Amino acid sequence: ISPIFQGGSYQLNNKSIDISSLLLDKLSGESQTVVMKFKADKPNSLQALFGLSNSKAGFKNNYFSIFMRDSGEIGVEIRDAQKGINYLFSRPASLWGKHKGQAVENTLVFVSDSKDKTYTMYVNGIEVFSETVDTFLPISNINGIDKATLGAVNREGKEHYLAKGSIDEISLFNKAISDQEVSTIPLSNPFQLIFQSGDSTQANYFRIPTLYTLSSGRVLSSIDARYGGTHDSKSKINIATSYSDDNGKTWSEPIFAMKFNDYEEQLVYWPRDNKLKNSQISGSASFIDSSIVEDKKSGKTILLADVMPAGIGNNNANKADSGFKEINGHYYLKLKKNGDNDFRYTVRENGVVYNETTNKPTNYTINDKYEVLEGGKSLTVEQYSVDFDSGSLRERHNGKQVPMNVFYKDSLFKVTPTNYIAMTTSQNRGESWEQFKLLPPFLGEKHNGTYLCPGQGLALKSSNRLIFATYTSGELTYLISDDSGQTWKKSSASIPFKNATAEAQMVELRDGVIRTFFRTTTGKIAYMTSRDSGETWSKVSYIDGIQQTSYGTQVSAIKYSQLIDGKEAVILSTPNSRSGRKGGQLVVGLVNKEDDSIDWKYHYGIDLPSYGYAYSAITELPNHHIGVLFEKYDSWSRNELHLSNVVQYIDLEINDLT
Ligand SMILES: CC(=O)N[C@@H]1[C@@H](O)[C@@H](F)[C@]2(C(=O)O)O[C@H]1[C@@H]([C@H](O)CO)O2
Repeated sequence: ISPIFQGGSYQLNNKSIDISSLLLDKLSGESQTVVMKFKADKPNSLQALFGLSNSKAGFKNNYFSIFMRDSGEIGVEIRDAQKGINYLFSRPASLWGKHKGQAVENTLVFVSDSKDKTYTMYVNGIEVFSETVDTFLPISNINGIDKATLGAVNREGKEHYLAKGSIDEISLFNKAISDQEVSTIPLSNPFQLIFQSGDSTQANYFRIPTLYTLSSGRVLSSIDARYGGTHDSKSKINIATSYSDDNGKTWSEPIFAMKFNDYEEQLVYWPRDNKLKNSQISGSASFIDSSIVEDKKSGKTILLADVMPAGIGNNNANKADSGFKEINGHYYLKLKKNGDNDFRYTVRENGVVYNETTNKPTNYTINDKYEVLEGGKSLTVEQYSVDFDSGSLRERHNGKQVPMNVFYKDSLFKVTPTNYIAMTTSQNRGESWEQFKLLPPFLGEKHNGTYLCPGQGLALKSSNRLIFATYTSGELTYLISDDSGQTWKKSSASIPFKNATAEAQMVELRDGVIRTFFRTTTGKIAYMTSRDSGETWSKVSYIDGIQQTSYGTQVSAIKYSQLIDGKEAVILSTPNSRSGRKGGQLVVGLVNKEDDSIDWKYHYGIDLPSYGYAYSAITELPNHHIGVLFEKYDSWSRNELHLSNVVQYIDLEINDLT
């Protein structure tokens, strides 16, 4: 179908444009689609892009609007006082503002479907809400509509929600166009998606992106595939990976690096209302916070992540128990059997389940997938699915049997309810991943695991040394391997905050000299330095010139291969804001060879200071461009939970940054 109205190049400069004569007499039937290409790089706090209203005295609550906020939220109002209807649908973090310093043309498609009684909004090719109602209100059927307006809503003769921006194209259709038709509308996106809702992971949500450039030129990414909304563990979360062989232009369909099967992989629309948004999958095992490195000697890619047993997350993990029993300088995974009140078993060499109360081996073994065998025979448990059909979250058996795993709620043998770290490897640069193995405990029997710093590990350029940063109360705990991740030792570095989420990322400034940048509780990013390949560490310093919130955000960091302004360069990615996870920046620092101090010379704003920017990953692509995969929303805010397709990827050149 062709549009009933089509207009373009409207400048919204805090003065509404009347298009009533052009549009109102063309509106007919109860279904409509609005397609709008617009820019707003300096928006007002709250502004309407498009309005249909009754402008008459006494009818201020009879209007339809498409509005946005300077937070990047998009929404509609559909109001008719005579019908007693006041619909307000919206989603935070749905917009782009600027890319490479130029205003972005957002493509908005709003579908008002009378037959299905559903209102659906897409922005930049992403569905941001779809709302079905019992009593449908057609948008041009509001009582006494007499104004069609761009850049405001006329209420009682006055301009409300005045806009700054521009509408480069606007079309309306007297039809609810199909999802397939929507997908054919040309986009002008500054970004691309690597992981997205409906892909092979079947997770509706993603968090904690990583990026790493492999020696072959393949660029690898990992991520938390989060099923139960965007909540951290306890939940169901798998670790997924995807790679690009063409400098980030296209990406492979994701596969899993680490996955559990005690709960079904379900694509679920997690509730965002205040009553239910804290619904949390409570009986599933999960992985969370992954990190990647490449090993030169073996050629293997190595991925670590935290592992959480069923119903466990950082909040309820036993802080006083590693989950391992120490014997002669050997650590063995403890197990508790159905009906016992103690952990009376251990897993020894070749996966043999051993009874500690009698010092006898049992007829149970644990295979390499941490699954339980009896007499070489695989035990199973019944899988769970989740649903909100009852009006609240229900987790219930679904009839499918899956291998019994010691991390599962329903297992005959269960691990200590605490957090662990696991590693897996790939021999084919991320086309497949091995079965994961648990790392041993590093801080003794009676201390829970450290928390892996998501992002990249560090492969020292001049040796086979691999380092993964982790954190715990009062220190960074660097995990060091010189034998392709076969064995690990820790190097502890005290930090002057307790209770910090001290997510740390490292760069090699030069041979054997490592600077680590990390999140703190002070509002400033901190750093420390090693000059002996991670054996020992300096005291902690802080970066001036970048602000974080009190709780802080992950920072990603790389050593750029090329000189900038004749100097060695480090690039940091972080929000720059004292208020929230917003104002994303790449900050370019030039190294002073005299003392290894860094001058933070260039700040590149990823998008508007008010638009969301949280965890991020950065990598130098083989062509010397910079790839950035980042959470484009405030992942701390309790108002921005459970958003789909907000982890996004962009390509930048150094000249863009400087
Ligand atoms: C292991 C783990 O929970 N890791 C978590 C991460 O996956 C994040 F989501 C985050 C966070 O957004 O700050 O950091 C922690 C968590 C919170 O601060 C508790 O540390 O929320």
